[PDB]
Amino acid sequence: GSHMASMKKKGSVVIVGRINLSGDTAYAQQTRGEEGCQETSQTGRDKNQVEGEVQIVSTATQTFLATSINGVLWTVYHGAGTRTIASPKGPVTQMYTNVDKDLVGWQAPQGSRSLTPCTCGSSDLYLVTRHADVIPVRRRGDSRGSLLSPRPISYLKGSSGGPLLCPAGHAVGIFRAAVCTRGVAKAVDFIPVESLETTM
Ligand SMILES: C=C[C@@H]1C[C@]1(NC(=O)[C@@H]1C[C@@H](Oc2nc3cc(OC)ccc3nc2C(C)C)CN1C(=O)[C@@H](NC(=O)OC1CCCC1)C(C)(C)C)C(=O)NS(=O)(=O)C1(C)CC1
Ligand SMILES: [Zn+2]
Repeated sequence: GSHMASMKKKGSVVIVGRINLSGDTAYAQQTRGEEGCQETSQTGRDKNQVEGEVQIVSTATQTFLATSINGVLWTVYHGAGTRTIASPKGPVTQMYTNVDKDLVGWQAPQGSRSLTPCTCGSSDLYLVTRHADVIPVRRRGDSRGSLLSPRPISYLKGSSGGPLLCPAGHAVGIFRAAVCTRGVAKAVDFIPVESLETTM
């Protein structure tokens, strides 16, 4: 538009829930409903208590995941773009942005817990989805892994930004894209944690 005074501003990414991995059962929790998300996105002011490693996040138009590793909440650029995240004291600007890796990060919210980067060198992985499904994945390259049991793309949609973990619960990567044949996801593409650390 040419009329700057009426140009709009994109809202913040908002934490709307979490994937609870603290006990013996993985489950999704919602911490904010759609209306209060809308308001928090416009203000950038989110006073809700944050817990855990894997957050469910939303914009006005998309919902996906974000994962804390090394004190940074990481997600995908195709979900967040360059947006700020809502925080108790107002919007917080990304500290990392890499469109070429489809990667962004913000300082991790107070109250969150961070995963430890994996140093196991192990290829038996586990993908955690936004529905708290734990999907075994065999690592097949630097940034690829195969689903032991393929699933339709629908099952994975909304889970970008979620973690791949090793058997010890370390972070191996951040889920970025599905490798799809006729709508069935046989494999996943992920940002390796080493790539996160180089970005840092
Ligand atoms: C189903 C869940 C998957 C995790 C998920 N991701 C996607 O859907 C990503 C976003 C787009 O890909 C990208 N867009 C980018 C956009 C950018 O600036 C805008 C910058 C960099 C980008 N880089 C990528 C890829 C190349 C890395 C397309 N796509 C794919 O997975 C596609 N498969 C694919 O391309 O396979 C390629 C070949 C084999 C490997 C790579 C697919 C499956 C055919 C839809 C998901 O859940 N998203 S999401 O939460 O629903 C959401 C939409 C709410 C956020
Ligand atoms: Zn490990």
